[PDB]
Amino acid sequence: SSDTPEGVRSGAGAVRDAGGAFGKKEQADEERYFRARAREQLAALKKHHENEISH
Amino acid sequence: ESTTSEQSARMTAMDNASKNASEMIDKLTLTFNRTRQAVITKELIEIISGAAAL
Amino acid sequence: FRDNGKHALIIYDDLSKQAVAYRQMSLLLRRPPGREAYPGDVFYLHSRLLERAAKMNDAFGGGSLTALPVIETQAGDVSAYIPTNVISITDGQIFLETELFYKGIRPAINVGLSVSRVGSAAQTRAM
Amino acid sequence: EVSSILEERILGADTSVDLEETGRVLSIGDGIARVHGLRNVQAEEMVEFSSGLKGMSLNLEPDNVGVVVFGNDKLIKEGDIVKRTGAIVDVPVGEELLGRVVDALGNAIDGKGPIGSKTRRRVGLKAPGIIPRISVREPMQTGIKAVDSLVPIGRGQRELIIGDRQTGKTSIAIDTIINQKRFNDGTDEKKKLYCIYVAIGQKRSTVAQLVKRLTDADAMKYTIVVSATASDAAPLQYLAPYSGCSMGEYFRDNGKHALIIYDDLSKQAVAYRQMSLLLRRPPGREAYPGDVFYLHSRLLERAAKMNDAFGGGSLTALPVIETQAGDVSAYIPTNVISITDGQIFLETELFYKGIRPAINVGLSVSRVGSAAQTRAMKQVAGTMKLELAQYREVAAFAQFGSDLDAATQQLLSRGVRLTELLKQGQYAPMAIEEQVAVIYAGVRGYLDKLEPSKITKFENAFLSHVISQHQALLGKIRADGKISEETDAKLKEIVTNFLAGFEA
Amino acid sequence: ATGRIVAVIGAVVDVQFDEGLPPILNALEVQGRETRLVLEVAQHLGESTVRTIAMDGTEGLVRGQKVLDSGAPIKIPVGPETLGRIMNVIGEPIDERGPIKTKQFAAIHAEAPEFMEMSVEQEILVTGIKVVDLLAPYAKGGKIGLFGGAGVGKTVLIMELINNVAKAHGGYSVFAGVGERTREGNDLYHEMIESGVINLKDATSKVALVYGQMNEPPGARARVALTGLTVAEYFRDQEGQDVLLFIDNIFRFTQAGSEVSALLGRIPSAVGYQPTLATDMGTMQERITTTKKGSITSVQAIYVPADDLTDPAPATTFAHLDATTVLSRAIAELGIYPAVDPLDSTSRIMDPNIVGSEHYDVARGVQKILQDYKSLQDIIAILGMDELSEEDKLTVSRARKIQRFLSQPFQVAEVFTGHLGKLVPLKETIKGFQQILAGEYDHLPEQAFYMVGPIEEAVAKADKLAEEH
Ligand SMILES: Nc1ncnc2c1ncn2[C@@H]1O[C@H](COP(=O)(O)OP(=O)(O)OP(=O)(O)O)[C@@H](O)[C@H]1O
Ligand SMILES: Nc1ncnc2c1ncn2[C@@H]1O[C@H](COP(=O)(O)OP(=O)(O)O)[C@@H](O)[C@H]1O
Ligand SMILES: [Mg+2]
Ligand SMILES: [Mg+2]
Repeated sequence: SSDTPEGVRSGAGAVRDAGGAFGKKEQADEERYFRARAREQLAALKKHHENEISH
Repeated sequence: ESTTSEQSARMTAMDNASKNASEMIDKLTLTFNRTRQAVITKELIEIISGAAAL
Repeated sequence: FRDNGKHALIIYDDLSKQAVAYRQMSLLLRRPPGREAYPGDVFYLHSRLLERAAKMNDAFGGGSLTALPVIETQAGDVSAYIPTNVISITDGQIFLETELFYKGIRPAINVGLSVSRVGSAAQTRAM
Repeated sequence: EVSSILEERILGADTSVDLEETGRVLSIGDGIARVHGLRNVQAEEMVEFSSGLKGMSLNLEPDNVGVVVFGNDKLIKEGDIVKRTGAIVDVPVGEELLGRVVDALGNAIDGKGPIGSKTRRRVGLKAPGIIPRISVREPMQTGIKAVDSLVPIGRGQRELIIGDRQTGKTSIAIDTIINQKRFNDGTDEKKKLYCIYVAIGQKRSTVAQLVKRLTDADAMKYTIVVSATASDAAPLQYLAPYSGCSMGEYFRDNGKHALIIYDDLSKQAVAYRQMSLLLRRPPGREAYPGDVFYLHSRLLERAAKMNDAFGGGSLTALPVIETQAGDVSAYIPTNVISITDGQIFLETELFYKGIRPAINVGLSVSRVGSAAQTRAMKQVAGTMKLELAQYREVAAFAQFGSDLDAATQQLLSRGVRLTELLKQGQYAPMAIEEQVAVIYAGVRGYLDKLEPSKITKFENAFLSHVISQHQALLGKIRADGKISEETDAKLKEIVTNFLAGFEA
Repeated sequence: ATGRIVAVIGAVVDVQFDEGLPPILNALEVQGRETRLVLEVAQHLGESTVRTIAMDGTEGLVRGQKVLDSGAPIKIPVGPETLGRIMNVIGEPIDERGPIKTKQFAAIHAEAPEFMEMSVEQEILVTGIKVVDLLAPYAKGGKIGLFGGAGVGKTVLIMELINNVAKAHGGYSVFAGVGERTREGNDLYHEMIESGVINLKDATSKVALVYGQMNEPPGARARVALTGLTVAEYFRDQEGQDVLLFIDNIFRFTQAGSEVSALLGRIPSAVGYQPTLATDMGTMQERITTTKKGSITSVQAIYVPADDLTDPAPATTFAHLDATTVLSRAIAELGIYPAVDPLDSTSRIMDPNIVGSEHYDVARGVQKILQDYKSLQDIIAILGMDELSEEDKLTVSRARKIQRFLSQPFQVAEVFTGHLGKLVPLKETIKGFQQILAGEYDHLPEQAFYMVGPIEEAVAKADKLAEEH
């Protein structure tokens, strides 16, 4: 099919638009990884010394 | 030894994941081609039946 | 009931067979069939039924009328001809999914997709 | 003296009486009149009603005749008088049309004045046969670095610009009109080119923006624009492709050269389908009639490269076709693909990844081949086409590749830097002598140490250098045509002198 | 000239005359009804027999009712007096406040202006929405389109531009509502009295309204949009002011002509539309233009049927629009609101000679990092997030902050959200996006940009989340 202009060819971003098993396995892996980065970037954001003097 | 045992099994397990994804890719190509013909056939009947009853 | 103060509620179960039976009644009158042999005005069929379910004000009585039409879909296709004419008429949706049924949540309601206009936030004060 | 010219016209007007072959109207509706009478009308003959509209009789039936209307049917009442003109449709043609805006029937819409053309020509003529043609050899210069390198166009070839909506299909065919200014003000008579642009079903404000773009670049003194817009009637978007080839065949018949652009042909098959199904013709696939292949074939076959015994003229045709969701396997995207020679396939994915103009060279072909390139461009681009084709094999290893062979790391290194040479801003068409120098800087190996983000800044710096400081080398590739051994060494120290002290 | 009724099938009534035949596109008054029923002529059939379309219902019609003729098409009343009034298709007032008393009557069927009556100048009209002003700027006197499916926000986004643009505007404004819910024509009459745009006590109103909704017969949902842009043609032509025009919905102009078609005797085309689809669309859309006598900004909502932009009704309006704002359900189901697709919205003035070279290299810098984010999701589905390199763990985290920063809390969506209405200016939208791309905010989590205004509130919201650990 794909070895001609006529046949169907796949583009970029076609695993998420399908919405199947691999399309759901990708959304819950971008969220369970960038949930821990909202922990380490928020715990180290409390280490401002001027806020502690106000505390 | 363990980084050779691991790097050879990554070679095999990524090889059967491209055979099973190419075995699956021909079976959906036939169903795509039956369904592509069946839609040109179906919407051709609706135009003919619309003109004949008129 | 709506013109005389009181309140009512009506359920159409269902509105798909009200169009399979309007197709056949209109084919035999020798009228030309349209898409999927449905007549040309199966939008004007439903859009004058569900447009009378109003809610009136105190200068005209204050009574209301609430509908709950039912639509049957063929194997999850919510993109067919009749299941999309009504979706652009109603105010909300309750998408029952058969994938949720056999897993064990009953009433199987896809809460991610079941949207509704809340109605000027007239839910209640406690919930 | 405004009163004098008005009194001049009405004494110069012809008020003479004649005969006619009239016939009353039976039933007017949706733009299809049925006329009873008119016993001696030919097929496809122009008639004219009582109000002032004109009509072309397509169906010659036994008891009536089906005539489409060039206007709106609110002025046609049942019981009118349909007079006969006695002639098939004809357009004015000549040299006087150059620099005007015309509709599908040759009237003037720009309001400068009426056309002073003394000749007249039919729109239903035939193509030349097999004998008056000759093979295509001269180059047609577009000015795009990716077209003239990999998918060339000769002077008589038909090349299809196919792609989706909003991907620069009109912009590729609007700087090809601008680029021929450098020949059209000079002396060499056999290198000039004349451009025609046909707009089929666009809004009036868009055409009014495109004439001003071609007025700014001083490129409306050799261009004609034929506008059949969206508001105009359904048959006026059918004549307008055949009303432009009849103006592009006057330059082919008289030893000159020409160019024509149909923008676009996928809105002519729709304006013709409406005329068919209102005349009750048997439908077919996607409700198109049985002769939509015969509609597009006899329009594109009129583009030909004539030989020296007939004049040596030419006609080049570029049709635009809009696909839907990139499916070229539809009805009309497969008719026009099998007629023409090669396609230029503009994708939408490459347009947002930075590649502008977004020409996919994996699917674009041209079957005149390398026989339409000059000797200078042919020598460097023959290796570039092989170099880019080896890159597209290994493009899928770039996202995670560091553990590969040094040849494969080299094949990625040249493919990225050859791509940056192919990008080009809008309304900046180059010359072939400047094009061959930039490709020569890349295909030799003079860029594999420069950083891939700097390839654009290096190129704009290098081009402004060689215009002012090496003008006598870009006159010995323009006039020579080929690149010799003397110019091979002379170009060799130039890109080594500039690359040495560059970063400042 | 009287005539009789000889056939009634559906909404198509056949009328046989005897001595005087009225031309096509006229008005015929049915004598014998208590209401007013107007018939519009559509075809001729020979032997003095026309075939009409009815503006109201056809119940209670009998073969033999004497029908008068007008001699002219549907002439609605027009002028300055029609401001602050709701009116019908044929010009009757349905606000129940009395007769519209004006001096000018104007037919709804008229020609298009010629080629030497077009204007050519372009501008930029600032709105205050972050997705719209950055990647697809709107223009003064330019036709704007709002695409998308059912239930993604076409009516709210067209309710937002009456909130921002229409009160700061000098001239008047016209709202034509074609084939939508009759409830939502009452939440406009009651959200424009309490904001003082419609005034019920004196002569200082600034908005007219024309309504034909989805309870009407299908001959009346296809002549209301021609009645909207007839009032809006009076202000542009007979006066000189700058007019706006809001139309929702416009897919119900095409669909309402695909229902009366098969009874008029026409073979259907592709998927079910009429054969004259792209001609009467292009006959209405050539009157909504900027001429040398005025200027009409126009925003239009365009329903796309069942999320398919290759349907023949939405995919032929693209030739008549300058700025397209394609909404999407794949963005709206993430929580990103307004769900505008950045890689599918265009404009004709995204041009570094018009918006300057600083705005231009920011717009394409956003689309390039979003499109390169799309091709990276295909790898994470098999590999995972952590097995990637450190260089493309950064272009994801820069892209996810650009997705979330585009979402802005609207003003008229307060009852959905409870959040407050923000309005970011144009000079701040560019400077917000230069700093996420250059890397000046790599020390914040993703949640600090969700539903904020300018970039100043993105760090104030960052610290307030920190203290609750
Ligand atoms: N080489 C280029 N680099 C950057 N932008 C470009 C280039 N060529 C065209 N564009 C932009 O792309 C936009 C649309 O291009 P164009 O109108 O040529 O596409 P089209 O597909 O022919 O349009 P239509 O779909 O209306 O036929 C224009 O705004 C133009 O500014
Ligand atoms: N500012 C907003 N952002 C995102 N979604 C919204 C907004 N306002 C309304 N919506 C959602 O859009 C849906 C449909 O709203 P509306 O625009 O009235 O319908 P439609 O676009 O179909 O005409 C509602 O369910 C609501 O949840
Ligand atoms: Mg274009
Ligand atoms: Mg709506």
